[PDB]
Amino acid sequence: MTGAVCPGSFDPVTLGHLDVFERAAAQFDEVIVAVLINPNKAGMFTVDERIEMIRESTADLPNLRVESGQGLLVDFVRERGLNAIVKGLRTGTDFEYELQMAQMNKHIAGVDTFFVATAPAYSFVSSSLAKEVATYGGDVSALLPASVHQRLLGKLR
Amino acid sequence: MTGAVCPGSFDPVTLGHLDVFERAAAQFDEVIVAVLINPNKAGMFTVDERIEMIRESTADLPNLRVESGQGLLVDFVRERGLNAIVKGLRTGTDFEYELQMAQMNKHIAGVDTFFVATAPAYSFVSSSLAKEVATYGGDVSALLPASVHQRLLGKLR
Amino acid sequence: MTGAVCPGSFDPVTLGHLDVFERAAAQFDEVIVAVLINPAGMFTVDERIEMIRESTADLPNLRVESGQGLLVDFVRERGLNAIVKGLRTGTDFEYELQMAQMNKHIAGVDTFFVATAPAYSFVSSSLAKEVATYGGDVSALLPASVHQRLLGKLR
Amino acid sequence: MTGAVCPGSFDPVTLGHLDVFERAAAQFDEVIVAVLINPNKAGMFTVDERIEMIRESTADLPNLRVESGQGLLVDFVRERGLNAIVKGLRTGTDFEYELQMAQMNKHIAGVDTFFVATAPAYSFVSSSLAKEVATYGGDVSALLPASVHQRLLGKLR
Amino acid sequence: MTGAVCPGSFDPVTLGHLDVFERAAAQFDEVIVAVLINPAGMFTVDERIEMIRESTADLPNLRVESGQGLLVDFVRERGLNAIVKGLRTGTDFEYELQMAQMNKHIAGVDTFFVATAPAYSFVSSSLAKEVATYGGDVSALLPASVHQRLLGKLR
Amino acid sequence: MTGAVCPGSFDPVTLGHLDVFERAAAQFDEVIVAVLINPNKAGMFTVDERIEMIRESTADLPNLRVESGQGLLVDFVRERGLNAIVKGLRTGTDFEYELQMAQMNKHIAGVDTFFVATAPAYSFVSSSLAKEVATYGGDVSALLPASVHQRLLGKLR
Ligand SMILES: N#Cc1c(N)cccc1-c1cn(CCC(=O)O)c2ccccc12
Ligand SMILES: N#Cc1c(N)cccc1-c1cn(CCC(=O)O)c2ccccc12
Ligand SMILES: N#Cc1c(N)cccc1-c1cn(CCC(=O)O)c2ccccc12
Ligand SMILES: N#Cc1c(N)cccc1-c1cn(CCC(=O)O)c2ccccc12
Ligand SMILES: N#Cc1c(N)cccc1-c1cn(CCC(=O)O)c2ccccc12
Ligand SMILES: N#Cc1c(N)cccc1-c1cn(CCC(=O)O)c2ccccc12
Repeated sequence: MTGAVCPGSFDPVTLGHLDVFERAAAQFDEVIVAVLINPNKAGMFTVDERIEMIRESTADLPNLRVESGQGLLVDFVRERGLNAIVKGLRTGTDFEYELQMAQMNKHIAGVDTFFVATAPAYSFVSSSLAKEVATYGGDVSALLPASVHQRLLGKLR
Repeated sequence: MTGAVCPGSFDPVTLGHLDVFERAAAQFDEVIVAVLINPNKAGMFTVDERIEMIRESTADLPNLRVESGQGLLVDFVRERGLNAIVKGLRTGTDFEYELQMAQMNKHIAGVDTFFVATAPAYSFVSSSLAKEVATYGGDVSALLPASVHQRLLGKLR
Repeated sequence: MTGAVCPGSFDPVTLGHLDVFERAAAQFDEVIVAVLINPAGMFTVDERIEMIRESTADLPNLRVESGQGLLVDFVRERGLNAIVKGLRTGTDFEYELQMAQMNKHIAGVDTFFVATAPAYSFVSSSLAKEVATYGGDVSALLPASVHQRLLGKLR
Repeated sequence: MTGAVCPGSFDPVTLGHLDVFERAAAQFDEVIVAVLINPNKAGMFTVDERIEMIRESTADLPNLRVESGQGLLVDFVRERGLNAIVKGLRTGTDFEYELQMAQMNKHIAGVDTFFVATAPAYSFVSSSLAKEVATYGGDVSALLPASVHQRLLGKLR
Repeated sequence: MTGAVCPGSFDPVTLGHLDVFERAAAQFDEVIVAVLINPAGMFTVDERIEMIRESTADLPNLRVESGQGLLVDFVRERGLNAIVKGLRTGTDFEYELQMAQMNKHIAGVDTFFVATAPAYSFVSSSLAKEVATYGGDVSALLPASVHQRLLGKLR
Repeated sequence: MTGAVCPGSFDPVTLGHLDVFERAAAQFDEVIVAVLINPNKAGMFTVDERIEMIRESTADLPNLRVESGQGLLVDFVRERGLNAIVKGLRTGTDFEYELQMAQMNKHIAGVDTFFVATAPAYSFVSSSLAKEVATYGGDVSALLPASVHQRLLGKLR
């Protein structure tokens, strides 16, 4: 039984995220996408909206499921019988930040972290920049799943 | 079912390598350590020596095996019915270099790459620096497995 | 007719910015400095524009405008499709590469970068204001005009 | 004669900080740990608490003392007749940021800065990440000196 | 009359290089690609020049020359004082920043950088030759012309 | 008795190096510049020529001396009763490389390493790029001490 948790805000999920989901699900028996609820910074979409968008985008991934996440990530992972985190990286600076989190998580709970490199096409894509561009009328449709873009237009009106 | 190839020169294997082997073996059903040889440049250790040093320090990992090869890594991977590479990284610069290799490998063969962050204790450990230090009589005993240190001193004398 | 937009907050413009303006102006027929209305800084947009105008008088082919909304819209609505910006660090490059690739994707607008002059490697609007606030001498890092205005803003 | 100031928020002091204090004290005749306070943003610990935690874990360093301050660091340094700052770095990004600060400080006041590389064991340790992990109940006991860990748990409760 | 020199070994030219050539040509009146005679590669300087010429036919304001000696001399002896180059990584930026600052110091020649297209982030002449040598398909990373020539060089 | 060894090829010494020498000598009781002899890569200047150029450039630094260095650096340091290395850094990548060497040197011998950031004016200066530029007729006179530039012109004819 191999498996990993894929944590993030996914506010909203982008094609960069989806590519990582697919690639994780291709190699692990089970993937759990954890949608992290931050009571301090409530973004654009509610946690349930985010989960709904990820489920529509990952309909063809039967070994991937989506749940809301709260509290300490390594607790979330271990309570579900798993011992691994998986995440995508775009830049060296991403790696620096995530290496520090990864080493902390392994230190405090023995949970390991696996990274994959971004697909070239999505190296500049992020939820925050996509939202910003869309807010000022820019076309981010090629960067988001179809379901997401429609929902995004709805929020902006 | 799940499986990954862990590639390198391993000339010689270090504790940093072994940590990554152990962590990969804990997460994939099988791991193949691929000792990749350039047939036109010998290292310090012969291929048989490299493999023996790895085997002697991985005896407790039942789902790990060690094989040598040359040429395209993605051919080594695919001929074994696998589709994943696993590698450790120490720095953001390592990430930039390995990201380019991973994106090339996925492009030409559809093979994916998973990275793990170095254990903190081994952030400064490399085969090349260990050999250089040992060449001038520095004590690298704590950085190498027992199967390696004295063999190394033997080469140097 | 070649041209480029040089975007930033410029709060206030420093000698580092000015060096980039001069270097852009030397290579493009037309340069527009876009002062980004980002509505919480020290100077008003109009104050920033004036300070830039004062220190770029020797550059005949440069003008200064306030900017709001999508930068790529600002650029294209003025008939251009190049952005020019200075970089100090590889980290700056990473951040700016993402914006550059986004801007090219959504609008076909390209971005050209120049490396900082060695002398201005440590100069930023934020650090200059911070040091000046606690009484440090930043006169050698700002246009003579800007330096007087900064003193006034603090008193 | 020789002396340096080691500046920071130390909110709270970690083992990574203490390692740098010890290493600085071994190389300069005197070291002053400067607890720098922003009078408009409180941290987790009061200045007196911060200083007490540092003192309790530096009792074996006879040439180290601890003082608080605010405003320009170079004024703190020069008013004590010193001309050097000493700081630890974990990453190349830390270096880029601290290089800009060091060059500014030498420009405005002629004060120089000396950097040391983190101990490998503490590469992932920061006050902020330790507080964040502890807030959600993660075990950070091995990352903080005895003078700190339980005081921290006390704040969080 | 604006212009820039785009220097490199181009052994061989890739789609990553070509993208930069096209983007430079769109913003400067004149672009000169300088093929650096570095006298040990795969193609001769003349072969490299021809391959570049073949794939830049649609760019009226671009020409290709061999280059030797100081780049800043090459640039200034042709009446220009700008270099243009592409970057993939922050590490590229660090390396190139040092050359750029050196070149500005010794000769007053400026350097403009552009960010790689996302699609070509992993593309280099060296990696393309290496993969092709061991039998990998790099046809999507090279100009159609160049790709045929590379196959020939290996057989 | 504070002190440090400043190691390098110094082939030839540049104003970037000299700035670091001056700043080290301003803070340590004793500085020893170690001119590293590499039997594999013999550069432009002999070790004795390099030592001579450094001595002329550091004539006003009475607590700095210059010696040839061979073999393991931490042995060189410790045999002279010192326990510290000092070096200058220009970029984050410099820091990455040197952090690894620094951690190795502290691991194998307990010798510490202190870094300073380059002066802004010399951030692009290196011996190798200076030699290359000068070789093809470029003016590197503002980047080198006077004595060095004269000697450099001599070698190029
Ligand atoms: N966007 C994006 C992206 C991309 N374009 C390419 C590669 C990875 C990602 C990625 C970013 N994050 C963090 C953002 C968040 O937490 O919502 C992830 C979290 C988990 C898995 C993947 C990602
Ligand atoms: N040494 C080291 C090391 C470390 N200390 C920490 C983290 C990863 C590694 C590591 C380096 N390589 C390069 C190949 C080679 O060295 O021969 C790997 C290949 C596979 C798995 C791990 C590593
Ligand atoms: N300060 C500084 C600086 C420097 N010292 C050297 C090189 C470039 C710059 C630079 C920074 N920014 C962003 C800050 C802002 O948005 O105002 C620029 C925006 C446009 C052009 C140049 C810069
Ligand atoms: N934590 C940590 C740490 C570490 N684990 C390793 C290396 C240096 C440090 C370190 C961070 N800071 C920032 C200031 C602060 O945190 O309050 C310093 C200030 C002075 C000396 C050392 C450090
Ligand atoms: N390959 C590649 C590439 C890419 N895929 C994306 C962006 C830039 C480049 C690029 C690399 N170099 C240096 C290699 C050489 O000297 O031949 C350039 C020189 C000039 C212009 C562009 C490049
Ligand atoms: N050149 C240069 C330089 C600069 N411009 C600014 C800051 C530091 C240096 C510097 C480089 N190295 C390594 C090169 C060598 O070993 O010869 C040093 C070794 C010791 C002390 C300083 C340096």
